[PDB]
Amino acid sequence: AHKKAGGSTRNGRDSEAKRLGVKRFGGESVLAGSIIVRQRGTKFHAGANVGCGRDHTLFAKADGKVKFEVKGPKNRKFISIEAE
Amino acid sequence: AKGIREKIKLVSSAGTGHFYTTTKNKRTKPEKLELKKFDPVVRQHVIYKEAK
Amino acid sequence: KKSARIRRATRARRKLQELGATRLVVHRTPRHIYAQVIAPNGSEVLVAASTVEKAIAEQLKYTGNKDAAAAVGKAVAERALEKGIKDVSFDRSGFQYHGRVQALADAAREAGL
Amino acid sequence: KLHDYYKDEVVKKLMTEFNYNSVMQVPRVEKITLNMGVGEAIADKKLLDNAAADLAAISGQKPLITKARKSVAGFKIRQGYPIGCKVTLRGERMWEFFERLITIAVPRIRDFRGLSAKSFDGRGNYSMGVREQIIFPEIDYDKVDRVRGLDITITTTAKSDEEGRALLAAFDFPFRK
RNA sequence: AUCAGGAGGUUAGUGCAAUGGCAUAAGCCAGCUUGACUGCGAGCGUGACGGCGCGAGCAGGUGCGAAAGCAGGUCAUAGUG
RNA sequence: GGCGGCCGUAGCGCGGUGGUCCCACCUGACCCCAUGCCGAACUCAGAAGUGAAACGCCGUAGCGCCGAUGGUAGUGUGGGGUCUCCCCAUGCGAGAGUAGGAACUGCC
Repeated sequence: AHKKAGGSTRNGRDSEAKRLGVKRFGGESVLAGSIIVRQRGTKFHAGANVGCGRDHTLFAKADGKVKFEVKGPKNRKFISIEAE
Repeated sequence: AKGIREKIKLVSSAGTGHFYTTTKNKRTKPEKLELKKFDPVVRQHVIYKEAK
Repeated sequence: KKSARIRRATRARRKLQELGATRLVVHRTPRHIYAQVIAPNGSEVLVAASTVEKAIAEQLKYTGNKDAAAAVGKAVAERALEKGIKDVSFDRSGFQYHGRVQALADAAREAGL
Repeated sequence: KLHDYYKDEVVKKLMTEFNYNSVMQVPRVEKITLNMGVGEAIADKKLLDNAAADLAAISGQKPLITKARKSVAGFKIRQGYPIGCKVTLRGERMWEFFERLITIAVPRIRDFRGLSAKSFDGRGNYSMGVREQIIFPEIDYDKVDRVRGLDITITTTAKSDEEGRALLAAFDFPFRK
């Protein structure tokens, strides 16, 4: 029923995440990168996470959220190639 | 499997449509009251009735 | 990210910011009704008109009714079209339906917005 | 009428000679809860009728029957039993029933005292004590069977015993020492 | 037991193991309602390999909404040949 | 008080002082409109009474958070000895401690 044995986190296997979409090349508005699911907001390049900063770039495409609270889950403001 | 349990598998019946639809129904009332409007591969908005 | 104080009060709208346009705020006081065409990045007011200013034209009755709310909408919008704005979204933070805010919006469209 | 002067006139006067503070906090609006005298015990299936059939003449609307939260405890309580029956609401009504209640009909009972004991001690909710036979200017003399005697409460947010009851003796008398 | 006040980011609760998320809430109460739609593609699983799954479109059209929009079942990762 | 500009060191506690211009509290619910039980919510109307919640100013830095002047442990990377272990070269440098900041700026 409950949970016992004063223990912390619960484990299993190896993570199933990747680094798809380095971004500096074309990219249709879709989930750039993969780690955890369910998240929206970013509609372009919005790599911004606590640290030395983050980035992405060039690619004119309406929308394009991130994975979730990970590699810059925050939603910055627009960005395209330079001249789409 | 089959017997005396909640879930029960029964197919719909749009009427003239080619049937097909999977929807179970536990014993907790209501009983005789399939579901409602469905759109089988055929004419738009056709009758329903998962009961059989 | 966490929900900002403004998001907790849902008075703001991030979905209208993803487009990159302007708003049409409708403030209401038990005495006067205000309307503005503010643009993102702070409180940038392009055009605005108060029901009290409607008296400058020739308003006689009270300024806290529905017919006055529609009069202000036509004024704020008329000045907006003179500014150079065409489209705008309705932003009525906290209010009911069919109220004075709807009369303000219906008035804005009547002008050309 | 004689209910407006209180809260604009006789609220500043009673906050100048023995207060020296702001204008609020003493005394607002907010509803006033009117409870009922335990209906349980008395009799069986009834009395709930001669109830809401008397508490619908002194004021408006009818009482609502509500049960408790289905959760058994260390007491004889079954699931699905009507206990309580409370309904309190306001707006501007709870103002007149502080006029036609303590002015006429009293003095005019049959054996009223005059001296009351220190009801409350360290709060605000005063208290009371009335008998079953009452003479009201809004009740018939010969047609009502079974006399009903209900209490009278008042909710206040005071801080000290004094600086209070100095507003009660401003209309609702008597009160000797 | 219940009612009134105060303190109280939250240690509560959120179906299920654990972490993570959340309070003018994704939690509670109430009302209403019910997208678990059809068709077809692009992408994701170092290094090729199916079923299955998921994220993101388009075409038409169901439900709810003022609308954007939200569903391809139950917040995500076990409940299958 | 109105009207702008810059536009996250402005979290969270605490002190003094001023305005009957402005503004909420407040007051009143005739009516539009509205509460499953309650004009409280919701919506309308008037201004008797304050500034007590706001606001304008201005004084403490507690605690959070963001920068700066001083320094040893800690730690890469490559050769030395030595029973283990320790040392040298080279790129940097815990926490404790001394200070900084409680808005800024134009016009009526």
